[PDB]
Amino acid sequence: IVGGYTCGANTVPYQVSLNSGYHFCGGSLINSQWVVSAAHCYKSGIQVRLGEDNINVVEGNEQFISASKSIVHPSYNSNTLNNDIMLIKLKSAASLNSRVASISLPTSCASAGTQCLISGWGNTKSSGTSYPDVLKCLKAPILSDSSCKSAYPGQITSNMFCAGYLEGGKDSCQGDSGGPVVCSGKLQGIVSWGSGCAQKNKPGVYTKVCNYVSWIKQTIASN
Ligand SMILES: N=C(N)Nc1ccc(O)c(/C=N/CC/N=C/c2cc(NC(=N)N)ccc2O)c1
Ligand SMILES: [Ca+2]
Ligand SMILES: [Cu+2]
Repeated sequence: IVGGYTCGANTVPYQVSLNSGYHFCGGSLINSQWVVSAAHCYKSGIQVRLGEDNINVVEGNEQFISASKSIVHPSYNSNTLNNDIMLIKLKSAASLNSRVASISLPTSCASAGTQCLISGWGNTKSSGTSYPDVLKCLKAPILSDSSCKSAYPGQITSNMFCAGYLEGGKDSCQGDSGGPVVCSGKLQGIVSWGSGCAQKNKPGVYTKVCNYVSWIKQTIASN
């Protein structure tokens, strides 16, 4: 997260860190046994880490649970990143409490202008590199589809939306990948892609979660 702020320990209870010996992606807990992330975050041997703030220090509220199965969206295209969403099932159900909680799925899509909360342990520099140990937060508005498409001609599909600032300076970045974009207590987006970080006229692009609720629910009900 570039140009954001320190969230505060466990203030984003649904935020998870996907670990394969090191943090490599964010994720969102949607129930005691499932996590939603980006398909481009796929890899084997994933351990889901819940209740995390400083990912390099055991602070007392963590729950480390290995993933038993990963399900990449049936239509995920790694070249265009269309349908950049993946479900991860935990080998054991997480113990839900005030610091480890699930985030609700949307009942309807959000609109341009809606203020949302984006979070993650990704790079904090627009130029250069610096990874934080504690969770970072950024409040940002969803941008109109027209402005998004104008920012990225020929690349924005109906399963994507832009959020952030066209002026730059505040955006998601490498490491935040797969993380949440929550608006009014609902998971509306997943950190998917962009061009560089916090660059002018290059806002972050996110997977439009509302288009996948049917698939998520049906998949969870049978796995
Ligand atoms: N675990 C692997 N080895 N795979 C892996 C997993 C996740 C990964 O992301 C990558 C690799 N990522 C390359 C860089 N992605 C930047 C990026 C930018 C933004 N936003 C922006 N405002 N530009 C959002 C998301 C992003 O990923 C490789
Ligand atoms: Ca920790
Ligand atoms: Cu990436």
